Amino acid sequence: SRGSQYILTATLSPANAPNQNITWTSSNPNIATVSGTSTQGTINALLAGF
Amino acid sequence: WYSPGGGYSQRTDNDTHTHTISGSVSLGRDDISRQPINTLPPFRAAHIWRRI
Amino acid sequence: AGGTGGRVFNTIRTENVPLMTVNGSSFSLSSNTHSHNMVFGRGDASGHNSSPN
Repeated sequence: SRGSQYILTATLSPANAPNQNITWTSSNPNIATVSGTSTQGTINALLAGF
Repeated sequence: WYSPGGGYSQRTDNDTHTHTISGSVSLGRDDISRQPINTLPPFRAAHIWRRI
Repeated sequence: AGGTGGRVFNTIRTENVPLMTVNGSSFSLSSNTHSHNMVFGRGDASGHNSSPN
């Protein structure tokens, strides 16, 4: 929704990986953006889009 | 309130607050989430320890 | 070779940068509209747009 950003996560197939990290990307970054490796935090900016 | 002066009556039921009221709040955050331990880049790294 | 060595890259050292992602947590606090007391008197002069008390 506008402003609100449902926090997501990226669980890997295994429990843990050696030096595992996530280079989170967000297509259409104006609509929303994500950060971190496990958590996403898709904070939205625009009021409409995918 | 619009500060309207009554023709005959007086609006004595409306007043402007001066200071905030402190109240007791409920519980909040419990604790922090998981954190990483050790360095993955250094795992399985070869170390030289042979003496002279 | 050398007679003395050290462990820096591969050793049990300390110090690190804590990084992680956590879902948003919201704390609910209720502020009662009452219990704020009263100030001043009957108008007189009263502030416009003031909450009625």
